Amino acid sequence: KFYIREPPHGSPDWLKVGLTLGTSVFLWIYLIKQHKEDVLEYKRRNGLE
Amino acid sequence: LQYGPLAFVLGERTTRKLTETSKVITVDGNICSGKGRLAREIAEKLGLRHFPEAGIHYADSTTGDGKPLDVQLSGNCSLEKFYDDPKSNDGNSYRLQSWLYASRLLQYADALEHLLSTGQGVVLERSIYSDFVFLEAMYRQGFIRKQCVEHYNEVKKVTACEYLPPHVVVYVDVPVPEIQSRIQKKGNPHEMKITAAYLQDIENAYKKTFLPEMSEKCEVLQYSAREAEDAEKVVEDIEYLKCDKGPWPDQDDRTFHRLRMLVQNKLEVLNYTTIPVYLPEITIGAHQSDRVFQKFTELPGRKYSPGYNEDVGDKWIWLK
Amino acid sequence: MPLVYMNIIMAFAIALAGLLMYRSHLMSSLLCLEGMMLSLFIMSTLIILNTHFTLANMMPIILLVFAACEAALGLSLLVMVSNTYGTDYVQNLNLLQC
Amino acid sequence: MTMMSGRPGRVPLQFLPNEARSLPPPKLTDPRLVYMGFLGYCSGLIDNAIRRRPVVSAGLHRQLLYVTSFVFFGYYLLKRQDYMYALRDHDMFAYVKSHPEDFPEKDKKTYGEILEEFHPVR
Amino acid sequence: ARQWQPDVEWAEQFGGAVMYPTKETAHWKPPPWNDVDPPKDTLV
Amino acid sequence: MLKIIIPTTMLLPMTWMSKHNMIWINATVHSLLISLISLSLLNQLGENSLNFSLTFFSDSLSAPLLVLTTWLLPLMLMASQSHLSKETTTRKKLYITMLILLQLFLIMTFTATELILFYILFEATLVPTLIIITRWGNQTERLNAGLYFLFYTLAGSLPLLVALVYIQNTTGSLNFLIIHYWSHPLSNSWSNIFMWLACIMAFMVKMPLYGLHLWLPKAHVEAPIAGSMVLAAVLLKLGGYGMMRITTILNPLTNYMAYPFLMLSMWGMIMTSSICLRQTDLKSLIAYSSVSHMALVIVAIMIQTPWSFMGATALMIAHGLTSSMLFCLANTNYERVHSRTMILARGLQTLLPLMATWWLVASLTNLALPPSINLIGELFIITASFSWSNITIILMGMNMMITALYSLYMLITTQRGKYTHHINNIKPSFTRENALMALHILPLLLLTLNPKMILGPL
Amino acid sequence: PTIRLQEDPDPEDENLYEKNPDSHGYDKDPIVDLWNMRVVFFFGFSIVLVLGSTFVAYLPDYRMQEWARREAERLVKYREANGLPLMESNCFDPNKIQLPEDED
Amino acid sequence: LLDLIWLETILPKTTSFIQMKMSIMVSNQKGLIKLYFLSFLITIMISMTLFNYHE
Amino acid sequence: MNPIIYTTLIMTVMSGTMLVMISSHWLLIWIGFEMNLLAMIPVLMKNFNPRATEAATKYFLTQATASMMLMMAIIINLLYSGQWTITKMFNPVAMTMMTMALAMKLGLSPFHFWVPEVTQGISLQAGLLLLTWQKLAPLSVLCQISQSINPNLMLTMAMLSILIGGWGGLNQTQLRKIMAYSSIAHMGWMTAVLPYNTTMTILNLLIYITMTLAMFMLLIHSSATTTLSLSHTWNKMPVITSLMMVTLLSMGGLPPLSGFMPKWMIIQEMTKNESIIMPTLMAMTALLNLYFYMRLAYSSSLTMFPSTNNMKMKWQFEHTKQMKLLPTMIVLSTLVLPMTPALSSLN
Ligand SMILES: CCCCCCCCCCCCCCCCCC(=O)OC[C@H](COP(=O)([O-])OCC(O)COP(=O)([O-])OC[C@@H](COC(=O)CCCCCCCCCCCCCCCCC)OC(=O)CCCCCCCCCCCCCCCCC)OC(=O)CCCCCCCCCCCCCCCCC
Ligand SMILES: CCCCCCCCCCCCCCCCC[C@@H](O)O[C@H](CO[C@H](O)CCCCCCCCCCCCCCC)COP(=O)(O)OCC[N+](C)(C)C
Ligand SMILES: CCCCCCCCCCCCCCCCC[C@@H](O)O[C@H](CO[C@H](O)CCCCCCCCCCCCCCC)COP(=O)(O)OCC[N+](C)(C)C
Ligand SMILES: CCCCCCCCCCCCCCCCC[C@@H](O)O[C@H](CO[C@H](O)CCCCCCCCCCCCCCC)COP(=O)(O)OCC[N+](C)(C)C
Ligand SMILES: Nc1ncnc2c1ncn2[C@@H]1O[C@H](COP(=O)(O)OP(=O)(O)O)[C@@H](O)[C@H]1O
Repeated sequence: KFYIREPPHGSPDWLKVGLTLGTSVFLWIYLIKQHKEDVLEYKRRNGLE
Repeated sequence: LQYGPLAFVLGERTTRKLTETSKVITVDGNICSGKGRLAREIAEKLGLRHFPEAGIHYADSTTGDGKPLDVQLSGNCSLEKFYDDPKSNDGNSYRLQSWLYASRLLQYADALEHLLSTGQGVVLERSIYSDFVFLEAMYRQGFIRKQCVEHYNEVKKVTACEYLPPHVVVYVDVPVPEIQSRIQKKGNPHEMKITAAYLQDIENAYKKTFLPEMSEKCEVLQYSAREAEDAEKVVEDIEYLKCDKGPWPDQDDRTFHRLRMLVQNKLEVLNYTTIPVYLPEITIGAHQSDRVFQKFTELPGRKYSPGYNEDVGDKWIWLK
Repeated sequence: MPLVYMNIIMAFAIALAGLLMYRSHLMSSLLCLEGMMLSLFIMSTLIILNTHFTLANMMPIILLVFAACEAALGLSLLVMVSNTYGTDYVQNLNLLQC
Repeated sequence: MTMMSGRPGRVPLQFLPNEARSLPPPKLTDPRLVYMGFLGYCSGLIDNAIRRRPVVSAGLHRQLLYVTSFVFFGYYLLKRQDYMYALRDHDMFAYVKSHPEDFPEKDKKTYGEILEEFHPVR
Repeated sequence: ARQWQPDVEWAEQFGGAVMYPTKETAHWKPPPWNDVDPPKDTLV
Repeated sequence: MLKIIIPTTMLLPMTWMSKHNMIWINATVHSLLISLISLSLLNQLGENSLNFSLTFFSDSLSAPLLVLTTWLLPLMLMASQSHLSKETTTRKKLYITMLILLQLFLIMTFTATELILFYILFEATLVPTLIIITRWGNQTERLNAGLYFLFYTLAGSLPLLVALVYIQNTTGSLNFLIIHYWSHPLSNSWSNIFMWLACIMAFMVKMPLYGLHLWLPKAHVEAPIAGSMVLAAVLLKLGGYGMMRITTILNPLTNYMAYPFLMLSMWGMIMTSSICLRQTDLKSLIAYSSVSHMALVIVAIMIQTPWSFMGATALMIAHGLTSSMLFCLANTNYERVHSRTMILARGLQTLLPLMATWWLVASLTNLALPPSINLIGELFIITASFSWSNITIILMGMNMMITALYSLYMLITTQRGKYTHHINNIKPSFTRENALMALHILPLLLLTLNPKMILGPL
Repeated sequence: PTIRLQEDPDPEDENLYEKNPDSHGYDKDPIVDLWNMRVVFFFGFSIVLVLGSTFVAYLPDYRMQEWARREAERLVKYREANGLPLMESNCFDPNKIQLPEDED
Repeated sequence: LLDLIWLETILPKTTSFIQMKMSIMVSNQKGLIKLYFLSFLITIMISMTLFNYHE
Repeated sequence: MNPIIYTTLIMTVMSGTMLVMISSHWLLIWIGFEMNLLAMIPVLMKNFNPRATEAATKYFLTQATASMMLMMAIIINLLYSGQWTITKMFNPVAMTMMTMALAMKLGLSPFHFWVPEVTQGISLQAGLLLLTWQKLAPLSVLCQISQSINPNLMLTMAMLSILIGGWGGLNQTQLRKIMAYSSIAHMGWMTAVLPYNTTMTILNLLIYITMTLAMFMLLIHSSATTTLSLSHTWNKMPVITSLMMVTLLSMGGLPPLSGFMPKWMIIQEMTKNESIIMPTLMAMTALLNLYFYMRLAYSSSLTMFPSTNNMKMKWQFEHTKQMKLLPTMIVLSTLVLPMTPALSSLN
């Protein structure tokens, strides 16, 4: 329909989409792991369990 | 990658793509003269890209689909009613002139962008440097006011100073009686009302302002009516021009970089066409502006950005 | 403080007053700026020599270096101003208001 | 005035001392973290609106990254803020303990022995 | 029948170089559309 | 009390996700459901308040105000959809968003436990009101009105903020329960006098107090119909609620700091009632009526007695309903004839009988016909003022005579006489307008049936 | 042009009764109009008004009016039986109050 | 006399007039560095005498 | 200008500021100021025209005078105490000169005249840099030497800055001068609380920088430098004007927007000391800034101004360059009040 290329085509930029999704997933996994180790260290230092 | 500072920093330079045939060409002439055919022939022989003269709907052909839009949403002016009633009290004449100047500016920006991006030459019919003649013919005939001329001069002053004038200016000279005969032979009922004074004013503006002032920037090739059909002779006359006098030889990589950043980004090109100067001929009230903008946003491929209109068949939107 | 210290401080104050009170030429004000730099150099050198602060002896030279930079900067600007007006008068720098 | 810059033992550019590891970390359902994620979602919606894209549906990966980044920064911001408030409380209590002359606990009086003036409303 | 909206006469209140013009500042001009003053013919 | 706050926040995306031709239906239905839910707050105790959490609490003073707010939202939606038919979908959704945000801010304002949170929400109500007035008002004066609405408020509220933080540095808390239990008298010093003024002037300008009322005719005349409804019915009561909250820390200074404000309230009540007798614009008359009733409320709050507090609560609720109904009644005629001049369209009883009945009932409640709750509040305040000083019955008495006059004057000008001959575009009343009038008026008489629900904590 | 600007003319107001003689004044779409009327009437009168009034009318006595009346009845009965005064001017026992030692 | 004139005159109109006059006084400078550099000199001397001499 | 040279100059500006921020020696702080000014002068002249040259000349004169006074104060301090470390400033005359020099660098009243002129004479990008990044170094030095400040002088300059910012902004139709007067008033607010709590100064600086970045980026997105050219933006992109209106309301300090947070906090801090009259005056004066922000909002978003015919052509094209940080800047400028206690992390 467009007279010009419209560089963003019908298919999305797969490299950018993959990079964005990978960054989000990696950040979420890192946050979960960090929270787990933080809870463990707090429990150990205060001796709850 | 989009052209920018990063592309210029590493690699890309405009000066290397110029291969002695860049040569922005414009082919001016009076009404009904065969300047378009000559421009097409020049472009075909020299291998340059031909730009047909920018009309009311030139911008339509470059955005969305190349089809023209309704006159209400694009242009808001008429050439036919300019011929029918040039002294209409609704401001049609200067509105048409201003819209045509904006269209010519957009076309010049497109041609410069193409030349600087590919190194291929271009051939234009008229330009922003030549539009003013029509304005002059409008003012001498009483079709527009002096305030309109002042506004036009302001816009031209802030716009046309940022670009490079064409390498070679080709002019086709046709006498006014011959032009009237051609117009009569044409058959368009709107062009038969063109008085000879209007054409004479156009010719006077050309021969007394445009050609003298353009001859200082570069040499001007003038051809009469009979020696313009022989396009090969015009081409071989163009091929032996010593073009080392104008601003084009005074261009290096950084100036070309600035110009290339300017010619893209058409919003920056058109920035100063809508300056807040409130002439009744071109000022549009808030209610009409709102209604017309709402009408425009409802066109099938115009609500969103080009690749995001699912009602014209855009897929994978939710990943873009 | 000795009399010499007061004299150098007075020289700095005079140069500052000369800079703050423009007559016509930008060049005269640039000269007043250079005079302030010179007075600061002399004052710092006298203090550093009096107290035998050995490592501070390189400090005044550093000052001079940036003085030159500041001196160059000013001159550059003056050139442009002159190229606009054919003169270096501060009266011509009035396109912008408050 | 700067209260805590010269506090002894402070490492210049740490952002999270080891002592802070003795405090309970914020929960992942902390309402402040939820509000930070809401801020990220609003940023994504505004990004869609400015770019003339369908506001709610245009980029799901971009919106997800917005929310994730805001939550990720907010977690550590909340940790540091809680640590600073704990430090303030610790210092205040230690100072009160070490200067009993400036913080005396005076004898308590009941309201049956305190004479308060009565102001009638009329 | 319709909501009032500003017209040209209303919009011209904000088009001057300054609000609340006085006798002194009535001759102040707004800056050029692009920030380029015309070049003077200060021939040397 | 998140069971009321969260559904409004859900109204927001429900409006922004609705189909283009279902926004009004969905908004009205769920607004009415939220009002029904908020009806449960009327179950109050005799000793203390409902302390939901550390942040929100409900008293016998704020619960009827919350019910009034939640009930006013659907009425505003019904009144707005007529003159917004030509609007685009996005702008209609933005208008509804402004109304929803205003309701949320008011709901949180009436239940905040701390004074600074109350201040923040009570200032946050400014933005949606100003946007509504200056974007959807009809005439060019709206812009000026907006400015008058803004600065008049802020010039009162900026000192209050300072006082508030100062108080928190002195007593250590701004929690209202702690403030009430740990109350200490205010001595007679210049510092205490200026603290009193800082604590009082913002609420005074909100009521508004006579002499500080000039913003109100402008803002309430230039606003669209929903703006006028919410300005008269709820936003004026912020001042009274805040004053009744803040007076717990101002004794015994009030005993003599109230004299200028009492004199201003009584004399300016007479003055604004008199102004109503010569008014050419029908909306301005209703605005000045609001000023007179609020002067009565100010007197009641300033004399600080249980009877005056009960009367003030009842009067605020009754006035909210009555003034909103009167604004809607005037808006019907304005939409028919596109002019606010009172004498333009006359003899409307001949053309619109049921609307004339609505006009009669609204004007009857305005003049406080017994046993309406308008009359109950007015009589309680008058009795308390009589106890304060026997001479007040003069001024109050004069007010009772003037009010009825102008009230009936309004009716006689619009409904009686002969119809204007050249006005031929007066169409029959729509079902929407009649339903709006009924949904205004029936709760008034229902509340008369059980008046202890609007009599407050005293 | 003797004009100041290009503007649309002010349009006439539309009568909802022209295209819909029984129009209810809610919407130009007759079906949406009818359902707006129906939902307003059902959720405003049938649900909130009548049911809310019934709910408020039968709210349980958390204000403790009847409890206070019964307590006062017991107090009056006891005090009249033993000949004590019905009410005392002091609501606090003076033995729990310590006045200041000196008044001079 | 009261609602349309004097009550307008005292609080809002006086405030608008005063703010407008002060705005005109403050903002109307020629943009000449000579004048406000002289102002800078005056400020420096005043700050050296009024605030600095008293310590 | 070459992009490489522009990047080098921007990096040198930032390096001078960082040298000011990390130095322990007064000479190195002065050198950081010199390097920052030397790199900043050409950045103001990037688009060459007489107005830019005039602005650069005025800026150079002001900053060079300020640096001379700075060095003289340092040398006096060394004379009365052989110390080079940035500390409690053992001499009062030197401290007065230091305060005046830093105020002249910041543009505080009465050394305020150069700010509107320089801002009006340069481009919007240069104005963004000048009004955001150029405040960091003098404010950092003032925070470091706050305990030796004379409260009378700084409070006088802060109150004057607030008053003059409001009054000067009341008179402007040019957007850059409006931004400059707003900057003057906000610098006054920042320096009013400095002798009492530097954390509040940092918080106010951060919020002001966020709001100013959002403002300047919105002004660059819609190529408007005057009120009348900004009044056209509604007919091209209404979303930009709506976001601008909300940002202006936040800059006005209205609750519950983020711009209310610093003033609130500052007022509270001032009441922790005695300081009652000054905060009341400051708020009542900030009402003027709110007034001219509201006038701008009236012109650009709340009413529709007449447009031009050629605007139709602009409807057919999209914005090429996109600012990646604009949405986050807008969100941080508006919806940040509920996270107020996080300011504890600043100290
Ligand atoms: C306090 C409690 C919490 C509240 C939080 C704060 C408020 C909400 C968050 C704020 C940010 C959120 C949205 C940001 C992006 C919006 C930008 C926008 O343009 O919107 C258009 C967009 C519609 O565009 P479209 O769909 O692409 O097609 C229409 C065209 O684009 C047609 O577009 P157009 O451009 O052609 O139309 C032009 C129009 C376009 O102009 C606008 O649309 C204005 C938008 C400005 C954004 C707000 C500014 C920044 C945020 C600060 C807000 C401050 C709040 C504090 C109070 C002060 C109030 C200012 O401009 C005008 O018409 C001029 C009108 C002049 C009026 C000026 C008033 C503007 C300020 C009012 C702001 C009020 C708050 C936001 C209102 C809602 C906006 C959607 O709106 C939306 O649809 C998005 C909103 C809804 C999405 C969220 C729904 C979530 C999912 C549903 C399920 C819910 C989950 C619940 C969990 C439970 C499971 C069941
Ligand atoms: C308007 C909204 C404001 C937002 C401002 C920008 C937010 C994004 C910027 C992200 C910050 C990146 C920093 C994280 C890297 C670690 C750096 C760390 O080492 O620095 C520490 C410093 O920590 C930082 O200061 C904390 C930055 C967090 C700022 C957020 C507080 C904003 C106030 C609350 C508003 C809500 C914010 C919501 C966030 C989205 C070292 O402390 P110190 O070297 O000894 O301090 C020197 C200065 N002193 C001594 C004079 C005090
Ligand atoms: C348009 C409507 C706006 C809203 C209306 C607001 C009303 C505000 C009025 C303030 C009420 C009283 C304020 C202070 C109480 C007493 C004032 C004074 O006149 O009384 C005498 C005060 O004596 C003298 O009058 C001294 C005050 C004289 C200077 C005040 C200036 C008043 C002149 C009028 C200016 C207009 C002000 C309003 C501007 C709009 C009492 O003698 P004294 O016992 O010793 O003072 C009591 C305080 N002590 C105990 C701490 C000592
Ligand atoms: C169109 C034609 C009109 C005329 C024809 C009408 C035909 C007859 C109908 C008229 C009926 C006459 C009314 C006579 C009163 C009888 C009912 C009365 O007895 O009930 C009252 C009860 O009335 C209710 O309590 C009052 C209604 C509550 C009002 C709330 C309105 C709903 C909310 C709507 C939105 C809120 C907006 C306002 C915000 C504040 C008494 O309460 P109470 O003495 O205790 O009862 C003691 C025993 N209990 C406790 C066990 C029950
Ligand atoms: N700037 C202008 N103003 C008014 N009319 C114009 C303008 N440019 C082109 N036209 C109209 O375009 C028509 C034909 O254009 P022209 O190029 O001269 O003939 P041809 O199509 O044969 O090359 C003429 O009626 C002429 O008036």
